Amino acid sequence: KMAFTLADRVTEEMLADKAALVVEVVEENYHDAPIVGIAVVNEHGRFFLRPETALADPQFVAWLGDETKKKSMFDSKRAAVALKWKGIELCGVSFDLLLAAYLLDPAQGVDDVAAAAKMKQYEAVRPDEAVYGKGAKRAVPDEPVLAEHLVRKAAAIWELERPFLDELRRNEQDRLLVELEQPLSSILAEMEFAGVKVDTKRLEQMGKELAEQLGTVEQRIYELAGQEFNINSPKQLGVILFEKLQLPVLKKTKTGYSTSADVLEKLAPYHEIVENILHYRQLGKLQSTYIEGLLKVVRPATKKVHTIFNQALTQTGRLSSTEPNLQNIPIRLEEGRKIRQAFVPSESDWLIFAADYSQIELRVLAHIAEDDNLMEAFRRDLDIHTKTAMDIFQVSEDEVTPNMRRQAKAVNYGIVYGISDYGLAQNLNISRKEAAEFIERYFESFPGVKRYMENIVQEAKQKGYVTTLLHRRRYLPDITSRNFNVRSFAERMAMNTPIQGSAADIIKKAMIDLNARLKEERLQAHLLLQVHDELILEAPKEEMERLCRLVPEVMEQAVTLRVPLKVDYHYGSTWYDAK
DNA sequence: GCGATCAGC
DNA sequence: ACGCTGATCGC
Ligand SMILES: Nc1nc(=O)c2ncn([C@H]3C[C@H](N)[C@@H](COP(=O)(O)OP(=O)(O)OP(=O)(O)O)O3)c2[nH]1
Ligand SMILES: [Ca+2]
Repeated sequence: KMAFTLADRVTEEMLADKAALVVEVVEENYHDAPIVGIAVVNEHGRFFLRPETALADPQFVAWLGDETKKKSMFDSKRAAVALKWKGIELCGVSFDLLLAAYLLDPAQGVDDVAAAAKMKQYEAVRPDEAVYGKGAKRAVPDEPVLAEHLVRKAAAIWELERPFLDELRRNEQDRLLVELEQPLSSILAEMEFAGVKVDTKRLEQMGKELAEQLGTVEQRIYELAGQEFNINSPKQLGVILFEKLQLPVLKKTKTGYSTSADVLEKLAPYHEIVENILHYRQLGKLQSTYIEGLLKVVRPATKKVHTIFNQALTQTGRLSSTEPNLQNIPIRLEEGRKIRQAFVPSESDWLIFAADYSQIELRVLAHIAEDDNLMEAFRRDLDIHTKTAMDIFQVSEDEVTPNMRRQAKAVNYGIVYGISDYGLAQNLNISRKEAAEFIERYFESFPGVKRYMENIVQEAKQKGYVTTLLHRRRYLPDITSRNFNVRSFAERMAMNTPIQGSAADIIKKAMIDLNARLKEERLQAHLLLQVHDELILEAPKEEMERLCRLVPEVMEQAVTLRVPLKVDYHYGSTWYDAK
């Protein structure tokens, strides 16, 4: 139906200085994945190229790497990384339809060209699922079917760039796309392709020692329960605890008794088996997710793991990290924190450098709410979690433990994000009147925060959405829902999204600024990971002293707020030691 | 596949 | 009955 040239060779008219480009990678994980076809649409026509002809053509490779030849794409990071695995550099991406649709409305869940095209009543293209299938039936179709699908995707991108840019302009988001998300996409592509080196011998020895400790705790549980059972079975466990041992039923799920960690903590005074259960799960969590699961995805020839940072997924603008998730490696408990000893620099005599913001979301809140007391607190560089811990667990600053501060952090962030007296009472194991009066005291000390809570909800009802500092957007249609519970969830999103999202905006700009400074200084230091408010790098030891001065300054100066931004930093021979 | 659960931010 | 995620597991 749609006309195009099924090209046997690369011609000069395929290499214009503006074009829609499709470099199709069907496998969900695009690391070291096959490129199944290429399509180009420009002023001269529409073209399909087999990858073996295009990617071995010296003129096509040069065109791909020429920053002055502008390309419009969908999910350009997927193409850039897959091309890096083919030894080919992609430059000149000036428009990414995936990131443009994400900024316009993250709730659409746009994951292919067809979904983005439907936002502008363009339907001359099929969904990728319709072409490739699902599950064990997923397959690359016959070449004429594949070629037309890629051509139609490129033609869609070619037609949709201007209407998408027009609406982004109206939303004050065109700079958010062109100067933040698209430059970040190339940085993430470099981070993903570089990967993180894994000490595979240390990890396997940890796995062997962990299997022995799992057996000891497992036998102890059976000894305490009288019999043997599947401890990981939600049914069988609830039978032992709440039917055989007759422990109180504090909480139910849609499927039966709840055995979540908070419930098990409250059942500790009744039977010592529940503390062994918690220890068992924590060991099994490390074994299944952070030892076995990590070894599954290590590339054996390089001992590197290559995560994928999903840049167009979260509703607040944060990133997510998949296969493996390198944003939830344990750190709170020492037994789990040792996992980070297996994350090592990719070269000898290099080191891991870690730098994280201190209380960025509360500092963002102070700036946005213009709360006099909260701004004064951060202008003094007060540790507000520690101050809250002093005020919760009635001690002084020298007596605050890591656990008390860990718990005070959830109260500081819980309160500002609409925790109820019920939720606060359940978290601190205190009476509900006491939690209600603590929340009341909090908002009397910070009345500007309370005003912002009320104002941002009214702003959301009037405009239909909320925004971040760099004009990210999230629509909240449920904010005017007649169902109280549905409306309450939307109101807490209006409270939280501008703050979490602004913190995501700030660290994203910090990564762009940092990347530019690193190249300016001609340093070998490069980014490895982002963990929401935290940047992880590796570099030669000869660069550590310069990095200690460069990285915190870049992160602290990414934006200028009414309060200072504060960055802590550490380095060491492993990720574990970088703290 | 989903809901529970738990690791992080 | 604070927010945002992803992986694993048993059902
Ligand atoms: N609703 C909500 N509940 C939370 O329990 C919670 N936890 C962390 N976050 C957000 C706010 C932090 N600003 C940001 C960095 O998460 P982070 O752990 O580093 O918090 P913070 O910097 O203050 O403590 P720190 O000084 O030891 O570094 O992630 C949360 N939001
Ligand atoms: Ca932090």
